[PDB]
Amino acid sequence: ASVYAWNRKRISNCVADYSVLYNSASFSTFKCYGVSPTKLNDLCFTNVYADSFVIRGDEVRQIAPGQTGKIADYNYKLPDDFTGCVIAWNSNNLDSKVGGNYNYLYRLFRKSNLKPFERDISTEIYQAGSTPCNGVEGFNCYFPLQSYGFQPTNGVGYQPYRVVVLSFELLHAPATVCGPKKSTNLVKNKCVNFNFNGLTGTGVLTESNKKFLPFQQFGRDIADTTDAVRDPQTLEILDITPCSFGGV
Amino acid sequence: STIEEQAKTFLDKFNHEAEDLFYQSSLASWNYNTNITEENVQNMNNAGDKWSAFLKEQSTLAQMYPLQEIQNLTVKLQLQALQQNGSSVLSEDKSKRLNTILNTMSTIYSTGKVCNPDNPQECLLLEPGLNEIMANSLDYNERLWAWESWRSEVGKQLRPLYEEYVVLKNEMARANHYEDYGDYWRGDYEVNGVDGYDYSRGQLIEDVEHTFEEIKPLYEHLHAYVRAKLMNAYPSYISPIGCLPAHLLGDMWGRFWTNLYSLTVPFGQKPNIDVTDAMVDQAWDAQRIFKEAEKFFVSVGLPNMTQGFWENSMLTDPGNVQKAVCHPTAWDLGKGDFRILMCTKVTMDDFLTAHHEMGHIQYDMAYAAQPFLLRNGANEGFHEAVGEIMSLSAATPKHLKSIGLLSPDFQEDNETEINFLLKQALTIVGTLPFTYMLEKWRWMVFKGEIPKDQWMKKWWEMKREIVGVVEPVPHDETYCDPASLFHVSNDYSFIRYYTRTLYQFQFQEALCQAAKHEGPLHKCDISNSTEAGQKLFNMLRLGKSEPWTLALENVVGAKNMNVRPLLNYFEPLFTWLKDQNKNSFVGWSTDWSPYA
Ligand SMILES: *[C@@H]1O[C@H](CO)[C@@H](O[C@@H]2O[C@H](CO)[C@@H](O)[C@H](O)[C@H]2NC(C)=O)[C@H](O)[C@H]1NC(C)=O
Ligand SMILES: *[C@@H]1O[C@H](CO)[C@@H](O)[C@H](O)[C@H]1NC(C)=O
Ligand SMILES: *[C@@H]1O[C@H](CO)[C@@H](O)[C@H](O)[C@H]1NC(C)=O
Ligand SMILES: *[C@@H]1O[C@H](CO)[C@@H](O)[C@H](O)[C@H]1NC(C)=O
Ligand SMILES: *[C@@H]1O[C@H](CO)[C@@H](O)[C@H](O)[C@H]1NC(C)=O
Ligand SMILES: *[C@@H]1O[C@H](CO)[C@@H](O)[C@H](O)[C@H]1NC(C)=O
Repeated sequence: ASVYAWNRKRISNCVADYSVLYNSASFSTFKCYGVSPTKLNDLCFTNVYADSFVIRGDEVRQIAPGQTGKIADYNYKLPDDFTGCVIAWNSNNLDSKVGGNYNYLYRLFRKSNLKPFERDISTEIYQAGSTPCNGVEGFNCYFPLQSYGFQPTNGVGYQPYRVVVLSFELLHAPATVCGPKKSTNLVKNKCVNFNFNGLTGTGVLTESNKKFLPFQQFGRDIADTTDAVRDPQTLEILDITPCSFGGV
Repeated sequence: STIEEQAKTFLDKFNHEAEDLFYQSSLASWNYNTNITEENVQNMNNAGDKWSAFLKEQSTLAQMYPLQEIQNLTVKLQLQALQQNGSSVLSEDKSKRLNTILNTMSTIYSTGKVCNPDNPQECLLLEPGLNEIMANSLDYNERLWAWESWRSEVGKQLRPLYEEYVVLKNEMARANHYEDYGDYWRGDYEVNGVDGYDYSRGQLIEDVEHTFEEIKPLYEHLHAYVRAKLMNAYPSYISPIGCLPAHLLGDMWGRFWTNLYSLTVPFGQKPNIDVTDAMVDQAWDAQRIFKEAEKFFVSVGLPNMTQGFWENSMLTDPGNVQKAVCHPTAWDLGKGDFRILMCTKVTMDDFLTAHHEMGHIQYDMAYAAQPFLLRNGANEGFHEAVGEIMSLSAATPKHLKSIGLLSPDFQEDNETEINFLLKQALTIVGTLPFTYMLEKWRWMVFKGEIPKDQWMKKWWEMKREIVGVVEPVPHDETYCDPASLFHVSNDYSFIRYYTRTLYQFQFQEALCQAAKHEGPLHKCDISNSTEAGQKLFNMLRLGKSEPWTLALENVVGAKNMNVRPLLNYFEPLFTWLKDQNKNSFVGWSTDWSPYA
């Protein structure tokens, strides 16, 4: 969609793999504000709403928190302290055509600055002067809507770059979906630290004969001492005991 | 509720609408200059017509904007350029005399004819037919015929057309509240609205004439020196007491004296600075010619060229069916699209033209951040002089030895610089009186204080006084030899070439002082100096958004058009010419001696 008609769809109940973006070898504006690309995988925040729109090459810098301008002031304003990342890449091969791509429009004039994270859909015309305009273009109507012109021969400065915005804020909703923490190398019959989802400890890992129901994550036997875990990536139940120790 | 906020809304609307239409017209014009077909002429004219008609609608809408209350200067310059009516003031019966006459003048100039009367053997176009008879032959009789092969066969049919042209183009100025059409071309140099920085339109005539009393003593000794080495080929045909014939000055019109360098070499025994043979030993091609020009610019400090130019532009002559002309011109298509249109060759001129034509490109993206109406040079002389300061630097022996074109052991004696400086003097000093005289004649005929029967007796008597040329044959008023030149026939302001020289050497002294070069200006270089690149780039990026007189104070510190840092370039040549002209008759009066 256009910059003035950016969509907002929630991403939840699914794992978002951010590792593939690092080795894409095709990004140009893979930057993060208020968070680091490495530290957003281990921990995550809810409200993963993604905004899709097209921003020209020259106006990429305008799209950043704490930065004002034309697009950031009249089309789509990023709120301050925006704990999110901006990802953009070139789309010349597909998002362009000969004679000018007249499919993307934007708002050029507005009476007041746009509230951050506000989408406005209206046909109201600008009021530059005092005399109202009655729908007929005059000396003070100035229909703000304009169509960008993208061509395959356009320079890199104004090349239409495909950009998406991801927002990460921690509201009062817990139990959200996070990024990829693929795996380590499991070790059996060795005193190894383990920290599964919600519990941690140290002990020896070994096979188990007991059976666990399909809606648990771990278990305990006596005095709140964990002794068995059922990792969900393996669908197998194991026995945990503290490794050997004693007084010499 | 203010007009100032209403104008900023309209100029923001016009900037996005025009740059979409200007890119379509520029892209269509690019395809016309690369692949000529029958439909491509109509295809370019279709997009170019709707672009010209778009400006007709926008000029009428901006007229209702009163200027007397716009304190902002960025939009004041935009509204002054947008509100130029141009041809809209003329009636329907009078507007049809513009496009009819101008296309007839262009078509007449495209007719090449050197076929002898009563001897019709064959004749070619201007480039293959007219240029060989003016640049190589040394015969007086046929060159006088060749002078009359174009000034009596092409200019004879322009008298009823060009005089009708100068009586209706002159009337637009009263309809545009100008003085005359000669005053209309001085509006590019006109600056208004700034206290103490204003440049009047009528003071420019005085300033050009004021800078000419020191050009003259350089040209007095140049014409005196060149008349002794011209009589070797013509012993008894010109007298060394008067002026020179017109058909012996390098060109048909005598604009460039480059072809007299072979005839008037001072001391030709030692070899000249020529590396044309050096590139064919190392197998240079079109890519490597422009690649060393690009790394020359990034060494100065200017940004390098984009990736959408090397694989997009054309360099050589492509194919066999494409008969498109590839005169070296700079293309500014807009929206980040920049192209160079020329045919590469392994020669001295094409290597320098590769540096020269890139400079207009390097000027074009500098004001890319400016709005579309201000996306231009500061005046008509900036965009040409900026593209020539790197041509002076690239021809230096120091820059030629840096890349490796020149031999590593090339001594620099007196004559190794006089040979180079006199080659530059014939193409720079020799064209200043021809540029000033023609624009002075065009300014007065546009003013209208020249009757019909006094064009030639006043045109020829001032060519004899300022330039110093004796007419090889007397001509009456039915001849029209001043209209034969390329710029005058195609409605080009020729004053931009007189100020080109005075600008390209004001910048040269400023950039050489920034680079802290220890020596004279002829051996100076611009490369490997980021301080000089930053000095130039601050004034290139301004464009027309600032007055041009503010662009000078950013480089030279003088708000006026300074002429002093041009004589200092030719001081090694000027001091030798004063000693060489001890016995020659230096300084001509009016001279009807040879052709009385
Ligand atoms: C401008 O700078 C370049 C970059 O150093 C110079 O190129 C060097 O030239 C010397 C001898 O001419 C060579 O030994 C170096 O190897 C060159 N450097 C590189 C990176 O190729 C160039 O000579 C300088 N030109 C001037 C006029 O100062
Ligand atoms: C080039 O011109 C020829 C004829 O002049 C035409 O047949 C051909 O299609 C043209 N090619 C391009 C790429 O314009
Ligand atoms: C004119 O308006 C532009 C709009 O951004 C501003 O940048 C500039 O400073 C203004 N100039 C003056 C002299 O007010
Ligand atoms: C352009 O023409 C219109 C139409 O008559 C006129 O009102 C306007 O004043 C003209 N503009 C100038 C600068 O003279
Ligand atoms: C231009 O210079 C920059 C800076 O070194 C470099 O990254 C880029 O690749 C260069 N581009 C070209 C076309 O030389
Ligand atoms: C230049 O000429 C002068 C005068 O004869 C002479 O003294 C000087 O040595 C010459 N320069 C060179 C480099 O030969």
